[PDB]
Amino acid sequence: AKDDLDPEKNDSEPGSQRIKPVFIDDANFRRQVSYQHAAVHIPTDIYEGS
Amino acid sequence: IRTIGNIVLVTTLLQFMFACIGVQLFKGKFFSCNDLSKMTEEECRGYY
Repeated sequence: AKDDLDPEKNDSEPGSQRIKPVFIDDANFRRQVSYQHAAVHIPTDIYEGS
Repeated sequence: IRTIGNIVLVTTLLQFMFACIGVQLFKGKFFSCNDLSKMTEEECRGYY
């Protein structure tokens, strides 16, 4: 989560591989959501890839 | 610049010697991170 979803970005940090999900819009959530997997929130000053 | 031989020689020997002592004391120790919280190169990754 909190990463650009634009396909042309392709940062590809070592150790990790992202997902581009498809994001249907929803009710009971008033936001677009994907039911195929779980997002991950890393806080900002924490490096991911540690 | 022709009457300075023995003294310059002593002096350039000094400079060199001290350079060596310095390399033996501070070799690979003048590295640091942006936020002085990380002590390794592995640690200083990401944002702060």
